Order: sequence, then structure tokens, then C-alpha cells
Amino acid sequence: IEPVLENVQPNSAASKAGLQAGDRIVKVDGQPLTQWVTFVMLVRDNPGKSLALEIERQGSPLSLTLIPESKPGNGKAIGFVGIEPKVI
Amino acid sequence: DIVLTQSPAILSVTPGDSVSLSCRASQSVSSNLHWYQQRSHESPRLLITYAFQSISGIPSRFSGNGSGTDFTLNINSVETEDFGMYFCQQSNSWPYTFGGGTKLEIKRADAAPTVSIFPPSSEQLTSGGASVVCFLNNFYPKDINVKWKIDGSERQNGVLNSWTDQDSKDSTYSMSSTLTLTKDEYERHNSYTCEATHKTSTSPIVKSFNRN
Amino acid sequence: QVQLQQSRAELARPGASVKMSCKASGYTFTTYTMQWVKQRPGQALEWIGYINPGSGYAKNNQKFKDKATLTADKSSSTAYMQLSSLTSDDSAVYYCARSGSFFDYWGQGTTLTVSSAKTTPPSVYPLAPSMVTLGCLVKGYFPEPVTVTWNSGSLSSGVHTFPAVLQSDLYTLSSSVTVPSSTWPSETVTCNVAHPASSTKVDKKIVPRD
Repeated sequence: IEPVLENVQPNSAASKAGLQAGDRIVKVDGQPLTQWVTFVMLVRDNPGKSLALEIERQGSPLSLTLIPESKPGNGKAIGFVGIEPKVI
Repeated sequence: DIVLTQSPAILSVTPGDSVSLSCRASQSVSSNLHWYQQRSHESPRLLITYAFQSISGIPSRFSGNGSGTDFTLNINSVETEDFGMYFCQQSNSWPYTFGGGTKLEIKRADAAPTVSIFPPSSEQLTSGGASVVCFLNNFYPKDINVKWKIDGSERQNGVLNSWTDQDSKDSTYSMSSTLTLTKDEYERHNSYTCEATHKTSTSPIVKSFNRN
Repeated sequence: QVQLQQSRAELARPGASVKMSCKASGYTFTTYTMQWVKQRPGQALEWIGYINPGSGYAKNNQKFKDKATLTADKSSSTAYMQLSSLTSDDSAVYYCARSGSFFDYWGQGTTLTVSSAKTTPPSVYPLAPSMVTLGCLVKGYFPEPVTVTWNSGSLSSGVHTFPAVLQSDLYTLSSSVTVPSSTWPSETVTCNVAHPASSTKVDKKIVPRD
């Protein structure tokens, strides 16, 4: 799966973090992003933890900080950033 | 190179009306456009992020809308701490670009300038120079023209103009015009005229002096 | 909680180089992108570029391709911006900002003046001619600033001290005071010009011309 975003929900976590449509996640917390499932599980499990993202906007790197919104979940407090993945 | 065009550059509003600042672009920046407020002699302040999303710190009266290649920043009830420069910055592509800037000034009943003229002093004439001074204090709006006449003939060289910021009391402007010449060329003409054309009068306010 | 301490004001000779700082306080300095913006007096903002601390990647505007050089130090938590081959067009206020998309936290502002003029004491000239208006012309001083008061600050109202214009690589400044026609010339109206850069303090009393 291509680690590109399609849209960012307004007034969400990825909105205040600076993420935009077309941005490509490259690194998360230092280590590169080879599996999109790792970033998905990091956004899911961590509910209010600062995640350092190295993205490539327009082909150029940029450093942002993402703080997932603690969306209510039955099992446990879940993390929602408001990112729409790339349409397959 | 996305060129943000911020029109118009200056808008005068009575402290209490609404304001809709425009910021047209040249390419599709989608909703990647943010607004900044810069008060005089200060640093910019982040107001609205991504066209309409509000920030945690700005009052409720600051909002905005728009998408693609047309944006608008809305201020509801303008307080006194809202005047100054406003800029729009896009973050869609490279390189990042700001707007041309929109100045928010306070509106005032059209006042006429208090024109005064002053000839050079003997102190300056000792060193070999001669500066004629023309003060235009307390007028509105800032838009005003001034011209220097030497024995009836307009002069363009040597003129230095300086405008003040909008006063915090009467909310008017003031201008200083200095015609700097050498003592020699000052000692070759008699009549020196400073004439100011302003919106308040259809005829210029003229202040002149003869050397003797 | 989050502050950007910028370097103090700077004067530079034409052709030299400067290197200003921007110490960040109150956040993880390596995760947020630093931004540098230029602003000439009275004009719009101008995006110089950005840098990613930790990775060292710096991306400048095409105009600031080689004029600006962006560096970052993680330990000192400070981003430096260097300007080489300085000209008169480099005199401006430079800001550093936080985040990589929108600029949330801004700095104070580093004012750079590029000139070759030496420190020059000012020349004070009196300006004499209902209500009367008197003036005080401060011509040929360097550098900024100059504080102009009237009657040791007593004449607080009706005073218009105009901004400084550059003339002959020096600074010229006018100041006007407006007093009733009874408080002059039957009273004392003095403009106190203070140029601390040259340790000069002039007190010029306005008298009617002879």
C-alpha cells in the first residue's frame, strides 16, 4: 500500500499537526516506514502520544508532530487522527 | 510559484463594523491557506489555519471561508486591538509564499492638514546646507500630495518625505517634507512654496516664504 | 511555554556575512520544522526557507538559494541563519517560526542593517516661523535611534516626531511641536535631542528669527 494520504478531516489531529492531502509518510519516530500497518497501529494504540513524522510533501521532507485524538472506544481509548488513506 | 494576491492593500473601517479580507491565488492550493495578523511594531500572530479552521487562542469573531483560488477572512465586531497588517500564506506547494498584505486602519471624519513651513536656520547655513521643512500634521486619510515650488517652478530633486503611523488619539496622520539644497542654490531664489493637495479641499493649501 | 529567542539587532558592513540564532524553548526541538521569513520595512513577508533539526535538511527559496544558509544544532537547540555577500537590500527584519505547514509560534525579530557609515553625532537645527508650530531638525546621524523630547518631556501633547529617512548614507529626522501663540515666544520651547550611540545630548531652545 502506497503511504500517501487522500484527505485530512478538518479540526482533527492531522489538521493541527500540519498534514495535508497528497503528503507521503516516510518515517515515524525515527525509523523508516516500510509497512503502513505499523503507522496504522501506532495511530491506533497510542491515544495521546506525540508521534514524530517525517513526511515528504511535494517530494521534499518535513518534520511534524501528530497527537491522536482520544476517540471513545469500548475496548480501550482509541486513537483517531482524521486521516483518509489513498484510494485503491 | 504560487503567487497569492491580497486585494485590496488598505481598508478603512469604523471600529465596530465587519471586515472581509480577500486573498486570491494563481493555482489550486485547495484549503492550504492560513491567515496571520501583524500588529504595528510586533511579530505575526496565527489567526485561522486552513481556510476556516479556528485556532485555540483567537477570539470567536475571527473566522474565514474559501477554497481553491478564493479565500476570505471575516472579522465580526472590530475591536481596537484588531487593526494592522493581515497576510495570507499558502502551504500547498514549493516555495511557500505570503500575500501582498492588507492594512486595517481606523476610519475618521475627513480632516484637513495643519500645514506649517520653515526656512533653513543659520546653524545649517554655517556648514553649507539649507533644508526647508514643511509639516502637515493631523489629517485624514493618509492619501495626500505635496509639491515644492521654487519661484513658481516645481522642483523634484532633494525632496525627502516621512509619514507617521496612525495616531493613537485623534486617529489621523502626519507628514514631514524636507527640501534639502546646498547654500549656493538656496541663495539664488527668493520664493519657496509648499503646496498640499488633499481630499478635504478642491484647492491646495499653500504656504510660502520669501528669503527677505 | 513555547518561545523563540532570536538574536539581537545587527549592523553589518556591505559584502560581509552575518549569522543570527533562534533558540527554541519549550518543546521537542528535533520534531518540528524551523522556518525563516524576511520582511523589509513597510513591505510584505518573504519566505526565506525552512530546515529540519535532527536531519539537517535545509530547503531555501530560489532567491535565497545561496544568500541564506540554514543550520541547526540539537544540543544547544538552536537554528542559525547565515547571510553572505551583504548588500543594501538585506536590511530587514528576520523572523523564525515553528512547525512546517502553518507558522504557529513566531519569534521576536532580528533587525539587520547593512551600511558602511561610521558613528556620526547628529546636527540639531531649530525651526522657527492662532496656534504656532515649532520644529527641530535632526540631520546627519548614525546609527539609529535618536530620542527627541520637548521641554524635558513637559510638552507631551502636540508632538509629531517623524520617522528617520536615509540621506547621504546618514539619517535625518524632523520633529514638530504645536503650542498656543501665547506660550511662545513669551515662553521657553526647547527640543532635547539625545543620540546615545555618540553619547551626544543636545538641548536647542527655539527663538524667533532676527
